[PDB]
Amino acid sequence: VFFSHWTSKYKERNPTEIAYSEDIERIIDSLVTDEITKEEIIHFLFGNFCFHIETMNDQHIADKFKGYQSSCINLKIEPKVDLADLKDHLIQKQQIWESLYGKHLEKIMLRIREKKKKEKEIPDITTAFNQNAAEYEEKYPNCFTNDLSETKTNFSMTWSPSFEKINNAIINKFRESFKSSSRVIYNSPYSTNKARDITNLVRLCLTELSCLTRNKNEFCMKETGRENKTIYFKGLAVMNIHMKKLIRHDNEDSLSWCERIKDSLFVLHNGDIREEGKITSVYNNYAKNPECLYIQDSVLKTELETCKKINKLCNDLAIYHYSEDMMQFSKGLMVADRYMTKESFKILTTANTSMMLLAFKSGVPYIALHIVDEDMSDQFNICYTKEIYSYFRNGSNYIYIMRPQRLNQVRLLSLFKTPSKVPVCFAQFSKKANEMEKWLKNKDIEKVNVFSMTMTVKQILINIVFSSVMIGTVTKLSRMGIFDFMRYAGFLPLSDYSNIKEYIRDKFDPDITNVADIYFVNGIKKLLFRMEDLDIIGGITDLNIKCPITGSTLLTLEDLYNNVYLAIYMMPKSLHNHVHNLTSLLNVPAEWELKFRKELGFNIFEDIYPKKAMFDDKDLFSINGALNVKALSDYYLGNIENVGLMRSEIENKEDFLSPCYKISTLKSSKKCSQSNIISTDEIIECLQNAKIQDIENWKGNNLAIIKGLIRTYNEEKNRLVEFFEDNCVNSLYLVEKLKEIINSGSITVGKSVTSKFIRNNHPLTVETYLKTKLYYRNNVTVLKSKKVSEELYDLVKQFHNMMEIDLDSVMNLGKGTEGKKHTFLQMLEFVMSKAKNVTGSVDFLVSVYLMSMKVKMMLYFIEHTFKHVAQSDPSEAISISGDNKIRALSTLSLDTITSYNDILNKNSKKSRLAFLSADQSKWSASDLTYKYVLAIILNPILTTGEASLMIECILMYVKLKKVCIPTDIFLNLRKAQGTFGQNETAIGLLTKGLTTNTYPVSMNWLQGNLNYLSSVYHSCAMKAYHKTLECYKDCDFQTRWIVHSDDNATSLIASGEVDKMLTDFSSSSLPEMLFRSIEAHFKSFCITLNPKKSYASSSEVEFISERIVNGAIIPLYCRHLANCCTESSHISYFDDLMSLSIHVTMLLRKGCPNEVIPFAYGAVQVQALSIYSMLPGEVNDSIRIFKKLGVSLKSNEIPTNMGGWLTSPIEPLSILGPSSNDQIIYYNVIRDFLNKKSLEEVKDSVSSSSYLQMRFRELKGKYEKGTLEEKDKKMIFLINLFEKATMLTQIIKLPNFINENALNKMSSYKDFSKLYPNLKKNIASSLEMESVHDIMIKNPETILIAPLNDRDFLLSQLFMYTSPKLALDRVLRSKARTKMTYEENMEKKILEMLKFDLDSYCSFKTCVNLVIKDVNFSMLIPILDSAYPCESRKRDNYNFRWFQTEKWIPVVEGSPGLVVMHAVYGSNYIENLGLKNIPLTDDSINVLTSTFGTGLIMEDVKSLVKGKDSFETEAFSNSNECQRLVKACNYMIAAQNRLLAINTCFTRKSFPFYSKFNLGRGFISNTLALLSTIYSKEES
Ligand SMILES: NC(=O)c1ncn([C@@H]2O[C@H](CO)[C@@H](O)[C@H]2O)n1
Ligand SMILES: NC(=O)c1ncn([C@@H]2O[C@H](CO)[C@@H](O)[C@H]2O)n1
Repeated sequence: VFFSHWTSKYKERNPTEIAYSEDIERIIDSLVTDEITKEEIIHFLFGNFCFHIETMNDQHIADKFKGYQSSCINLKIEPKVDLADLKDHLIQKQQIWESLYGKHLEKIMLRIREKKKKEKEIPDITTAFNQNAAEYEEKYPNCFTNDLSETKTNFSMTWSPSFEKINNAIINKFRESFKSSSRVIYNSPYSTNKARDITNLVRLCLTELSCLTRNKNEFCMKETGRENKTIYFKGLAVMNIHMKKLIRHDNEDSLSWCERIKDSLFVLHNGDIREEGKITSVYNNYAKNPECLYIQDSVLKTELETCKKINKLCNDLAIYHYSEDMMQFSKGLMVADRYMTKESFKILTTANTSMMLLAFKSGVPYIALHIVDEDMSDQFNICYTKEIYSYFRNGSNYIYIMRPQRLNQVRLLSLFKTPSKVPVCFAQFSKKANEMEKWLKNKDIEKVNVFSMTMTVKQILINIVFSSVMIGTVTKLSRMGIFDFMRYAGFLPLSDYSNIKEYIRDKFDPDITNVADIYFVNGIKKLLFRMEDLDIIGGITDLNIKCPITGSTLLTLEDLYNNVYLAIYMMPKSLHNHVHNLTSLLNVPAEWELKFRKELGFNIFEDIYPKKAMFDDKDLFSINGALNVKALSDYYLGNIENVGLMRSEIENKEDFLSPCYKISTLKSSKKCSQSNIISTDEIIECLQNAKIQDIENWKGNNLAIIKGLIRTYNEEKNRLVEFFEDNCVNSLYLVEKLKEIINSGSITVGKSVTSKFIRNNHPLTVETYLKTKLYYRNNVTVLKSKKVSEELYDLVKQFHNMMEIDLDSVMNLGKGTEGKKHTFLQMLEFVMSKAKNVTGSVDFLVSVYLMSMKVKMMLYFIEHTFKHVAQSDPSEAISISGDNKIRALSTLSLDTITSYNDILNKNSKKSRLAFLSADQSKWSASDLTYKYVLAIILNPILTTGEASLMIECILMYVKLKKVCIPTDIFLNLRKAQGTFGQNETAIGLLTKGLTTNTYPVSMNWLQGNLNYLSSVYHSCAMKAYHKTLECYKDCDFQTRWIVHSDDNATSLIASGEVDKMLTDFSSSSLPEMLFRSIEAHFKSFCITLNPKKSYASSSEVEFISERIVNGAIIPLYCRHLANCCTESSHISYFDDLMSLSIHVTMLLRKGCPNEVIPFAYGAVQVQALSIYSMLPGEVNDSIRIFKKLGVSLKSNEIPTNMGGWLTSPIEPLSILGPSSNDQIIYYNVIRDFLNKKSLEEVKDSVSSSSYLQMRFRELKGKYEKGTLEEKDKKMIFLINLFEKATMLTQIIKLPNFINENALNKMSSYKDFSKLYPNLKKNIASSLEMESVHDIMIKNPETILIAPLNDRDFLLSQLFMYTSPKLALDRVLRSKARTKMTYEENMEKKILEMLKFDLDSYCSFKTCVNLVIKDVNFSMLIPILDSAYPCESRKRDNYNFRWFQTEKWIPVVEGSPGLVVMHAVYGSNYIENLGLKNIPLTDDSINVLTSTFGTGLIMEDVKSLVKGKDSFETEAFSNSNECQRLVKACNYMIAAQNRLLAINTCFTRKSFPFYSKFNLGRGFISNTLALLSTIYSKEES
């Protein structure tokens, strides 16, 4: 049945003694035990398919039986002759193999009892902390100094004073203040050459060196006095352009000092007088009157007043101005990172009235200068007691100079993210603080101020301000370590943790190097003290305290997790260096591979070797062997049901037996990282044909090769000598030629310039430098990065024997559908036959992970043949239908487990329940890979030959894998070992003294390569754990498991003799024994549990995120909240706004509070405007340009691609998405122009014909009479916008770097430059161009259709070429000429769109149709129009109970089928706006090639000269609007031919080829019920 097709030609091959390697023999020979012998394991493993015999075709059965008989012939075991002997032997095997699980149960019990009596029993957490300090003092002697005057800087490297006086005037004020007599007073850190030197340096730089100026602020010194030069050089010597000092965790003077620091911070912050700015404008637009963001404003008022009060407190406490100053000064420092030298400096001054900094040439060293009045000076001294060198008195003011500080680039970027980080932290902390919220509810907006707060509310505001300041501008690594510790140390309120005290004793790093992190340390210590002191309302009985913000009297448990994980997730990632980060990413496989090699006893030099017969139930790297086979056999028998139907479904859906370019994974523009090296023959021929008479005439690659060999000879002569010896016979001739070239003297040599040699030179120089430097009788390769769409083209050319491209060779074969094609598996076996030949094993090379095309195809085969095996398991959740399925399957697991326990607890003896939420420690490095070949062999889906191919792929992948080091990292490591170390770590042990580029890694299969097979093996291990647990005699067990890669969510319900079973398992609780038994079983199955980020509980489940307790979920919206303010795509403004509006929509879907949404809007808009299109008050705005030109559009009607602001209403944003604002403004303008009231009215008017023509004619008459109106001008502007333009596009697209200078790197362009000569590389051009279009117009399928077969792919790639760290770059690109400017480009563009123009009926009516015809819009808008505000079981509660009722629950009773009021939503992809742009582009390129053909055959094309029929029909199509006429024709024509490529050409030329060949037209969409996955906890 189902026509089982042989999808290979390896039918004669067998898994044993036919493949290249013999490792299967020793794999079988390593599985012999004392009771299972050689013939039994051979019989079971090579004939276990007999259980899958009632759903197999006869050809499949005969092929597998022949494979069994053959494999037993090579494996010297006499096989059985008929199937009956096979079945009898298999029932004997199933009995004796069944007698193993009691032995495994006794083994895991003995392992638990062995692991019990070894670890520790520590009394409490205070003793654990004291012990951890004791071992840290034992490792490093005499730390934890008691003198606080030698710690590090406290207030980061930025110190902002509020200012009272109202850009060169500030610098002149400082210059006139600095001219008084010297009365300086030096300061002690916690109660002096450096202060004197920095005072003299600042005094000189202010008085005498300021007025050779550049860019109005940057100036240097050359013609100065010798005394001034001495002062400047002493200042630069102070600049400098284990010795750690720590403090103990239980200090008290540090607490008192930190309290004084907090009060002085608050009284310093409450002094500002400014009231206008850039950040203030956008945040006040979004939060001062946020009622424009709602539709039903009157039903909630206290939330809006609370948001207004929070914004008023932000305005009062100078939060916006502090964030603005931080952003502008970080931008100025990033600009100051420039080619300016060490003798120049810059004066940074923002709109702050009297704050200055001096920036000099690891980071940027700088000094800050401040003016402080006599009112608040001692509080300034208390604040900055660590960071004040000098101060003096002038008039009624004090002048303060701070210490030099250094900033890195990513640190300046994190300072640049301050206006997005800080105000949302303040808003959510003030929202979550209970007594602050009740005080804000008590007071009215006219009366809130600091002076009328009580002591407690004042203190909690001080703590909130301090926490927000120290969280939003985090720079140093101590806070990173503290927040990582608090991330990993929140597991104490639960039953069993195994990291409550051992984690603190072992892995906690007490790296407290300064003050005011002790506040966070004592906060988390007090929380853990309360937790150890001993739906669910939390804090009403425990009376818990928040860690950062203290925040007493917590209402629910939902706030603690949200605030703590907000502090966790709002931290920057790469505060470590880029080179060090790549070293860390490349170095961990070296450690975890050499550990494996040294433990198993392999040495460095020898081969990988498959089996040392030590893979029998050991601890480090082993499996049980004879148990995994039985577990996989039972898993396959219980999972796979219909082999033939499943195989046919694989071949149909996953597209086996299809051409390779039809695979979407192997077609899209990714990178394959092939190896390409400049040829040694090319190098020696360049050296041979280099002419000494042409020393000045050398240009290009010859000059690059000459400079490379000159540098190689200058650095290392002997290696070049032996390279010439082994690569040329005339080595003396080459040496004397090189000597004559270096004695000519017309070339330039260089010294060791580190990374600059690769930075400012041609790549060929450094490639020939590396190749001539590292010749060690091998071929060192550096991987390039080619596209996969250009390797597939070369592979097809190689497969079809077209090594060199000919124009007639492609055209000979491939006429229509019946031409020559190929399939993916014949391609794959041709690839394997090519790769099995000796080629130096360059095919298997991984560079940081970029795997080759060959390996990509092989893991595509493995992963997509195991994907459908993974799809049939209901307890397995990697094959999900989106992110909804994970949460849905998790909550079905939890509620069915709770239901089964509630059933079981009635009338039973005893019953216990325990959950486990585990993450595995190292899923890739510590794992074994030879356990996977076993899972390949008993696969019943495959036949003989495909399983052998799979085994060949896995064995070659394991045995031949290597990892190559990048060039700059390799050179830096080499020079570091050469000049400092003369030795290296394990990365320099795998590589022979760093004399090799590649180091081998085999048993660590790389992350993400094998995702489905590993999860399948994890689920098999879980089922084997259940089968082991079932063998206990006195108790009844039930286990349920959820499996994702590197994850596990288990639960177990036990009944029976509970006290006896816990005494046997040697633990006091069911979570404790569950943790120990899962650890023992996973250790038996070569899976290493992580003992710190894993816990066993009785009520809480955490799969990947959003932990759920007792059937009720904690929402966890802080991930989206930190994502919106931290992470952005950084490609353009429109795309970043759309991509973060997706995150705003998701945050609205996850149930956030009301007060955070306007601040989130402000955060995304501040980020987008601050990077790309400058926030208002300066150049490159859009509202300023629209106001200057007098454009008819308003401030809130500008589209986002034109620079407009996101002003979508919240419910359409949540339901539709980021395109809803463009759709809404378009629909509003249509309704305003057509003088209609409703969507139904305008649809009924448009649907009747002879209407829009009449409107266009009367609008033309109005334009002729000059009686245009405001709505008419808006209509003309948007009509032109759609004509010259998700619905819309970027319009102004700034071109990237011109890669036409690198198009010679691409093989399709190289083939296009050969069969067509250099006339068309960049009268012969006319006739060649004419030949190109008549061979293009004879084949419309090539340029209209994605490739049906061959002669539709490679010549399409030829013919498509016819006719025409990163944050600093695009913060400077806008302020540059790329030529003209962006602002004048927008000026010229809008001046072009402002005119009426003619022949715009096509764009007008297509805009009208595309806006009106959308089904989701046409159903959503009347529901939003006619929704009653409250009551009738809709609005009852107020605690975030309108972000859940009026959003989406009426939306789902709307689009329909449901009844919920409160649920967390995971939405479908119902809205699609791309059902017309694809045929628009297809018919656009159709008219493009038609117009170019007719313009080539003659000029002035208005009507043709009656050529052929296709030319006549394309003339008729281009006479009118071609797209509009073909849409109007297909409105009633309904041909829909069968696409045989012969009858379509028979029927009619133009219209069938360019209407139906897109497989459809604009048809009606489909609407779903939004897929409410799971409830929230209901409130009423
Ligand atoms: N004139 C130069 O070549 C120059 N100027 C500055 N540096 C760098 O300054 C550091 C030494 O002070 C090294 O990193 C150099 O590369 N080099
Ligand atoms: N980026 C991450 O979130 C990450 N990185 C590593 N790990 C896990 O944490 C362990 C080390 O603590 C590793 O073995 C991984 O399982 N998690």
